[PDB]
Amino acid sequence: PWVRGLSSRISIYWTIVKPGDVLVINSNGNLIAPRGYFKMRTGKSSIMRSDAPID
Amino acid sequence: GLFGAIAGFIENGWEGMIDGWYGFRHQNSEGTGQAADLKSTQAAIDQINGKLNRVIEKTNEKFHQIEKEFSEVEGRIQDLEKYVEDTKIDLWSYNAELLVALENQHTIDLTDSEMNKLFEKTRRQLRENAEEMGNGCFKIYHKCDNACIESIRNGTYDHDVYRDEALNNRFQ
Ligand SMILES: *[C@@H]1O[C@H](CO)[C@@H](O[C@@H]2O[C@H](CO)[C@@H](O[C@@H]3O[C@H](CO)[C@@H](O)[C@H](O)[C@@H]3O)[C@H](O)[C@H]2NC(C)=O)[C@H](O)[C@H]1NC(C)=O
Ligand SMILES: *[C@@H]1O[C@H](CO)[C@@H](O[C@@H]2O[C@H](CO)[C@@H](O)[C@H](O)[C@H]2NC(C)=O)[C@H](O)[C@H]1NC(C)=O
Repeated sequence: PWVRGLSSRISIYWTIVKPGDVLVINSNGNLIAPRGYFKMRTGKSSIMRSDAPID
Repeated sequence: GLFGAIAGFIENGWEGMIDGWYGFRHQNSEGTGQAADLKSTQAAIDQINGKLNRVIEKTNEKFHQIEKEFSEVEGRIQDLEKYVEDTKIDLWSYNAELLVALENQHTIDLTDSEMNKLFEKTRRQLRENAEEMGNGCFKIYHKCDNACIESIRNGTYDHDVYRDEALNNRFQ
């Protein structure tokens, strides 16, 4: 279905690369390349769905 | 409670004792007055303190908690997510409702003990010179001034001094 002009879509995937591992991307059409990597801290962070004003 | 002083052999309680939780009321040759007994009003408040303090520290700090509300129908993985939490919840609620119910019953019975404790502290001091009427009241069997009432309440009564005076009033 039509959305913002288009009826095409993109489907989003992820892949984690471990230290010492290696990424290898391979395609012959339809790739939405990444540009780099996000860092991966891991700790007590999280998300909430509110509507209440921050004070 | 268990010991059956409060709401028991002590008809009811003094709404006009405002410096303590347990105490004495006299009628003597010199008139009519009242004092709190502190030692016992402390030890009753001191357990409740600990007890409260014990009930409190305690706060669930973990760990990236799972999502709990849901904006789709997803069947199984969700069905579990909810049932995990739904179940947990019922547990704590019980876990709670038991604690309060338990604690109280005890808080109520320990405060009762403290009274009966102070009743028997007195009884043993007045070794022979009085008799329990059973409404939480003694009938001392001699003449006792404000200086002798206040000497009973501050631990320093001397059964032997008013001994002879006591026995004649009882028996003859
Ligand atoms: C296959 O059929 C579907 C519909 O079943 C087609 O999608 C429809 O495409 C039309 C033509 O662009 C869309 O019309 C648009 O209407 C919006 C209304 O707000 C307006 O902004 C535009 O001016 C435009 O005319 C329509 O939205 C869309 N329908 C649905 C349900 O998404 C599709 O084009 C067909 N594809 C092929 C290859 O035949
Ligand atoms: C606890 O209170 C009593 C009752 O009033 C106090 O009695 C005094 O005791 C001394 C002898 O120990 C006497 O000089 C007087 O009869 C009392 N003085 C006053 C001002 O009332 C007493 O201070 C306390 N008991 C003890 C053993 O220290």
